[PDB]
Amino acid sequence: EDMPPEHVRKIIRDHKRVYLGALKYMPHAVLKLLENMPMPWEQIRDVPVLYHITGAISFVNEIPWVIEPVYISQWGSMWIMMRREKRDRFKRMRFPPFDDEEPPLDYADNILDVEPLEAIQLELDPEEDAPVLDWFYDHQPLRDSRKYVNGS
Amino acid sequence: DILASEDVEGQEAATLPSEGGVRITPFNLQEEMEEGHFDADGNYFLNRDAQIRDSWLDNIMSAQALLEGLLELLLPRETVAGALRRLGAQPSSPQRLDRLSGLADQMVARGNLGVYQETRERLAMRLKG
Amino acid sequence: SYQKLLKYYVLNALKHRPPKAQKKRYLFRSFKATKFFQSTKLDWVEVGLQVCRQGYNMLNLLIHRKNLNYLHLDYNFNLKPVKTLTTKERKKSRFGNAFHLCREVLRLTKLVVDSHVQYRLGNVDAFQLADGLQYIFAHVGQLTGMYRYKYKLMRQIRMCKDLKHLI
Amino acid sequence: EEADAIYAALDKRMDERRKERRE
Repeated sequence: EDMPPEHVRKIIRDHKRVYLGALKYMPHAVLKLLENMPMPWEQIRDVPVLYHITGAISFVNEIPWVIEPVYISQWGSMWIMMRREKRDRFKRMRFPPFDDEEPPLDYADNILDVEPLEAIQLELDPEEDAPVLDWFYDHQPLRDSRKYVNGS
Repeated sequence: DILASEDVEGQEAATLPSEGGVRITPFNLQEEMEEGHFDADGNYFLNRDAQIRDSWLDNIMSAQALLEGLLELLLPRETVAGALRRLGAQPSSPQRLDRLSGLADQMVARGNLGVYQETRERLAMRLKG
Repeated sequence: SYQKLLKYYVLNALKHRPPKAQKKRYLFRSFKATKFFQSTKLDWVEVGLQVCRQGYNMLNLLIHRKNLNYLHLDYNFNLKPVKTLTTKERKKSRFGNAFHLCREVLRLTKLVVDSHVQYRLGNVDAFQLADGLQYIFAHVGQLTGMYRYKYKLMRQIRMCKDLKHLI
Repeated sequence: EEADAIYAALDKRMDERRKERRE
């Protein structure tokens, strides 16, 4: 079974035939990282992670399954909200922000206890959008309901 | 036919590589004779063996003490990974979990692989032997 | 742009062939039976930073395997010499195009991850994050030098240019 | 010695997907 995050956090923080062979599958880890990027209406996303005993490589180990009409409806909601936001409001982000000589930022000291901002969500009026109001902005909606989705 | 290094009449030294950001040519025909060669009439031919073609290059604690610490941090009939699960279940004891992970890394780095699936009695017999 | 997008769709529809039957394939199920790997549950941004620092460590190990001392790789994945090279040192610096290709892939990945790291620190809005992620996948060819390393990659940029126009 | 045998067994398992067809 699984393992608490503090162990693998210590593994990545403090750190050779067994070590050298695990770096062969690095672009596969790049692909598994890039196919699971969070949607504009999500704030956080938890994923499982496989990792080596010494922190050689880290995978994401999950296929991003969505329900297709829900997915098209959510992106149409984002489309309407972003049109509304540009007709209302612009500073494009300065690219690569973190400089060349400084290491990438530690997660445990700077993001771990900082609460995130608000995401991009539509209003969803409670009279007409009543069949969709309880599940429209979850990560995997209706996952734990036996009546709509077959299981986990 | 080919020209030697004696048919140049006046090569000199190679003192400085650059100044002011401008690369200095070393005034000798050594590197041109390394890259290619000359004929009798002074034309230059270049060698063409650059297979890879390299598109960026063209334009530039004792182990017994570790065992005693693990026997301190293990209850009997339990593996090390199970002790990690129990201490990490914020965890209950972050400090002893951190200590157990540090002892595990210090035993992995000494060549002992697979220390996570190790029971208390087997580590006690390892310390005894 | 309409004609080129429709051309690529006609080519993908014409060159379609059914895949060959085979035994079903599972990599991480073979990785799990190996005792050298463990499993956990993490946040996406934390593993996104772990992946880019592991890629930096891998490229640094591939630099310092051949006892090279005169090259320097930045944390944002830029490789620069520290001095003016010689004849033999350029012969000892002959890596393939796959090295610089994986370098630019990790550079793209670090841009994509740090765009979220700048967001979860409260610096930019999600309305600005959605612009920033949209600029990266449109302008890979301008933000990275990855087009010099694979020429067929010129197909991948212009399509992302064409979808840039229509939308 | 054991770790390279483990990675070779995993590589042989990856090659088992096409082993009787490829050779």
